[PDB]
Amino acid sequence: MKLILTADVDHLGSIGDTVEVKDGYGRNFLLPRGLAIVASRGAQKQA
RNA sequence: UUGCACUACGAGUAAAGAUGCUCGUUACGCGCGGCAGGACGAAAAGACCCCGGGACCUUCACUACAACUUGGUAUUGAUGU
Repeated sequence: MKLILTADVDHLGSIGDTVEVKDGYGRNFLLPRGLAIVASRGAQKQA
């Protein structure tokens, strides 16, 4: 699943390349950091 | 407690231990005080024995489950050799 970063991280990468999260490592780590989104209407606001 | 009733004894007979059957013997009728041999005395659908049901108990019986433990996957992530 691709998603929409805010800061460059050694797993996720840039903002908008190809996201390969580990299934929980996002909402327990990333989404508290305010650096990642579970994509709902984000594949075009990313643009 | 109670099927009766005017409820003898013997030797027998009978479900094998007779107040009631048989053959005899012995007893006027009723009553009150005693004993307690019998009435398979009363009580208590024998406690024992055996059959049938149940009960609880045990366990190198049966099958379950609890509980204790084993891993599998979800919550469970990163970076690294």
